[PDB]
This record gives sequence, C-alpha cells and structure tokens, in this order.
Amino acid sequence: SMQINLNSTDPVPSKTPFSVSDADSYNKKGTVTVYDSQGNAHDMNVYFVK
Amino acid sequence: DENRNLVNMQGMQLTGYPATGTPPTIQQGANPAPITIPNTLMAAKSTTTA
Repeated sequence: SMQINLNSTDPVPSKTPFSVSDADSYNKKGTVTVYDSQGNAHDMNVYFVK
Repeated sequence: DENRNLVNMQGMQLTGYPATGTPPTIQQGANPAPITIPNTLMAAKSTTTA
C-alpha cells in the first residue's frame, strides 16, 4: 500500500517520449521495497506522469 | 575525511542526493549516495548573449 499527495497545479511535461534516465519526462518518482520468495530485496520505482 | 566526504565524529558517512550535469542540478530520482566535496575544476562556459 502506498499513499501520495500530488500537486494539481503541476504542468504536463515538455519532453514527451517517456524514458527512465532523463528527469524531465515524469512528474514524480517513488520507491517501494519488496521481498521475493527467497528473501532477496527488489526495488520497484513508480513513476507518475500527468 | 581523507577522501573528502562528509562524516560525523565516529566515522559514519552522511548520505544524500548526488549532483550530475553541466550545469549540475539535483536528481531526486536517484539512489541516496554519500556526499563528496570534489577536488575537481569548474568548467568554462562559452559566450551566448552580449
């Protein structure tokens, strides 16, 4: 479970093709840590784009 | 430190957001990394507007 407060005045981004590295495609990045069946930790990045 | 990090008086490093780019900006979409004051040189900027 994950709660988030997003800003309503935040603009649509200029650089339109979505990628991972360049930090002007998305609006917000958040990170959750989960654990697999053997106990190794994995990191899920969620990216919120208006 | 010797490696010029930021460290409290017991020997533990102070983590933070790193800085990349020309000019460098903050990347909140990154992993937390130890801050380091660098011994490098500033880079020149060619003239654009007079």
